[PDB]
Amino acid sequence: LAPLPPHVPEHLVFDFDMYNPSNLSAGVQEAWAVLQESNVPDLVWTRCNGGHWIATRGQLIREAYEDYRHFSSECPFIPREAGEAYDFIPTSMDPPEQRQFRALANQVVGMPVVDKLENRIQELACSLIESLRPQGQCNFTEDYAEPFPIRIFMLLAGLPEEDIPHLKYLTDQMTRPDGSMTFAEAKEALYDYLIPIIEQRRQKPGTDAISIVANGQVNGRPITSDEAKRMCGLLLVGGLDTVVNFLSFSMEFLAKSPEHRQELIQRPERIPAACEELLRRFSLVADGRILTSDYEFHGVQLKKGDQILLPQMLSGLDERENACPMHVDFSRQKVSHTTFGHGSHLCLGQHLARLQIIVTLKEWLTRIPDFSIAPGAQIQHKSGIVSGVQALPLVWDPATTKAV
Ligand code: HEM
Ligand SMILES: CC1(C)[C@@H]2CC[C@@]1(C)C(=O)C2
Ligand SMILES: [K+]
Repeated sequence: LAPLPPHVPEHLVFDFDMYNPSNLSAGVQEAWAVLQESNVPDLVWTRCNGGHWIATRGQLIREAYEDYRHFSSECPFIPREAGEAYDFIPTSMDPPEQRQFRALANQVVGMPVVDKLENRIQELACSLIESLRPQGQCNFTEDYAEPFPIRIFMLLAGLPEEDIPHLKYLTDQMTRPDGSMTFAEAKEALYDYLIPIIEQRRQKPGTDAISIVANGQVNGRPITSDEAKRMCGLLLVGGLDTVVNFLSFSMEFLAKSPEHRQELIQRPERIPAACEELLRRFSLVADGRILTSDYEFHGVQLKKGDQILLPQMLSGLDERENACPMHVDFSRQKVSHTTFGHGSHLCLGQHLARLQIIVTLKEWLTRIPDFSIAPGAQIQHKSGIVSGVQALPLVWDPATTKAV
């Protein structure tokens, strides 16, 4: 625990550890939701991970993400060393500078590319699931959650699948470090991988996402090799460690709730709405901002240089935003959340993510309508910048399945 700074009043201290929260065994979202109990202020200080603020309510989280003048993305990760090393584009930039880079990232992960890839995405989901179907069991994280998103990303980026274990290792060190590598070491190893590839593809442009970024333009001028590398690194992290984790939360929930499976089997047209409500309930990202200047925010004195975690996960779990927030209701009238962020940094990969999620729900429930958590299994979550599921053993009776 880091010594309490003199400017932080003792009454605002709640020593929450974002990388190993105390209530983790209850589930990761539940573990974070302790910050939303009635006795906890809207804005707390934790002495964990070097000391930082945490906004605990949707109203404050949204407000801070909108106000880039006071809350800068220049240093968006905790601990400070990670945030300081963090230089991915566009995320480490504030408007006005940030904006031009979004358009280029959209050329590779935006709606047009999602439309291009939809066939291969559907094909891979169907292929993976049909292969598992007659087995009556799987290790979901290894057998589907990882390969389905990752193999599609590797295809899009024109990278060999043999590189997956290395890259997945590095990306996991930036979000849920095991202690072997600092964020800076993992980032530099990712850049080390990308540097020769970016040079190659600037010399001989191709069709893949790295080529497109590396040869792209931003507001009418050429992207630099450095800028390309900083954007490609971010795309790799997004491709390898977002949907991969979310799919497991969703499938764990469905495995534990026959009534929700029944709902989507009976009325498959509800799947997009289900996706949205699952994105709220099993929201999984938490990054933040740095104070650009001394600022009074909701009665609290923040100091220039203070880090503030603004957990995207927390907005939709806020009872003030959503009644009975821990309850999954596919018919929820107003699904309020910031799962894909808020303000000028709104997720660029969300259209890809939604497609991958919706394709998975549709194709899984078609073939394996009934399934459960393996007898006696206790599902363990993990927490970090992006939270996840350590393992998800599923079982089903093959006699309840259908080959398409
Ligand atoms: C369930 C899946 C996903 C979730 C929950 C998610 C969440 C987020 C969040 C919360 C942010 C804002 C971060 C901030 O403001 O500091 C963000 C930004 C971003 N995401 Fe996603 N993401 C997902 C999938 C993806 C995928 C698959 C990609 C593909 C590479 C991607 C690419 C990006 C990029 C490039 C940004 C930066 C936009 C900017 O800074 O202007 N995301 N994402
Ligand atoms: C917080 C994020 C999900 C967003 C895309 C990948 C991620 C880890 C980032 O560094 C920005
Ligand atoms: K930085």
